Order: sequence, then C-alpha cells, then structure tokens
Amino acid sequence: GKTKEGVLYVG
Amino acid sequence: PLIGEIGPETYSDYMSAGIPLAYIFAETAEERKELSDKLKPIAEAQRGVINFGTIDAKAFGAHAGNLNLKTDKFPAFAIQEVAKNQKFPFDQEKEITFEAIKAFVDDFVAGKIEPSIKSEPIPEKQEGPVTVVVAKNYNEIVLDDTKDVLIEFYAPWCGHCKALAPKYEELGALYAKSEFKDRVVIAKVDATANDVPDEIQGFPTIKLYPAGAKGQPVTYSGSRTVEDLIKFIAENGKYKAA
Repeated sequence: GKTKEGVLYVG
Repeated sequence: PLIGEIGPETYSDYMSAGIPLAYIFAETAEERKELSDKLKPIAEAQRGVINFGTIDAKAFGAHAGNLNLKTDKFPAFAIQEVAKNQKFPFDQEKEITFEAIKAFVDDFVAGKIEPSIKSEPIPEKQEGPVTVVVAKNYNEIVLDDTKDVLIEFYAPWCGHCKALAPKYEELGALYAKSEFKDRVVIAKVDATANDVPDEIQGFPTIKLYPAGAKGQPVTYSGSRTVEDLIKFIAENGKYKAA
C-alpha cells in the first residue's frame, strides 16, 4: 500500500 | 531481477522475506537504473542475505523518513532491518559510489553500524521559555546533572497535549524569571518525531529528571495545573525550586 504522502506500508 | 522495484505492490513481499531491505532512492528512472547497475555486484554478493531494490524518490520520497533519511536529499541509500525494526541510513552527504556502498553494506553485515535513532534536527535557536528536546540533544539537556529538568513527552495531534501547552508555556515563563532560572529546565519533546529512551505509554507524559538523580526520574500524576506542576518541581527536584 501507499499513503497519500508516498509512504509504503504492508497490507 | 536481483534488484527489484520497491513500491506499494512489492513492499509486503520485501517485508515478508525475513531479511533486510536495502533501498536505492533516486528521483528519476535513469538514475535508479544507473545506481542499480552500479550496485548489482553488491546485491549479488548479498543474495538471500539482504534484498536490494530501487525506490522512486519522487513518488515515495516520504518513505525515506521510515529509514531516518532526510526526505529532500536524493539519491540516498539505507538498509531496513525488518526483523528488528532498525534503520541504517547511509550519510546523504556522501556520494553513492560502488566502493562506499560496498563498505557500508560490509560494515552493516559485520555488525559495525549502530541502529539509527530517530531525531528531529537540533533546533537552530533555543529561545522562548520552554526548551525543545530532540533525540540528538536529550542526553545533554535532560540528563544534565546540574539542572532539575521537567520533560513533557507529547504528540502534536494529542488533545490533552494541546490543552496543556499554554499552561506549560506559563510554567516555563515562571521558571525563566525565577531565582532558579539556571537550574530548572522546562522542556518538551515530540515523542512521535524522536526516539526517546523513556517508555511512554500515553500522551502527555511528564517526568522530572532531578539534578543528581537522573536514574530515578519522577513521573507526574497531578492535575496538570501550573500551580500543581510548580509544587511537583519544588517537591521532587534537587533545588526545591519555585
């Protein structure tokens, strides 16, 4: 996944 | 490929691999390719030990913050120890060369690099009555054995923290014009933006680190009024200051 700021995340 | 692309689709597989991920951040596809090609032999040497990928530092520059890298200075390189939640940023003031990245990765593999401690920068000026603590000045300020230090661990989004802030500034101001102005510090740290040694279970947390008793800080549990906090400092500090 990514946040609107462009940080990646799992799930 | 050996050096894949880290993005929203591939992140979970790197996080599930059970080995560190080395990120090659650059702002253009050409630079990503140049650096990938350059660093391939290191990724090969580390096959199954450390995964390497490029990451689009334009789209995902913010992700650099997850590695304690500056989010505005590219290209950049860092290793995330996924098991241990540890981050090892390569100095963004150094050029990403084969030799330097090889030496960095070799040092990481050898155990020679301490995990980075998340910190805001040292504030450029310390004026206003409340002292701003960051991870990089916590030891110098909070553990200064000559001062009673009241330290508020807060979050910027925290409602009680917001409510406390004007009273906390009033408190700092009182001490700053007191006869204890050179031995009391009224300080705060954004615990969301700095790793602190303290275990903080909720916001705000207020602790007094007394002069001469830094291993026994006292956690505040009162009513969060200025008067109560003065009393707390006066009762629990070395200098009985008010």
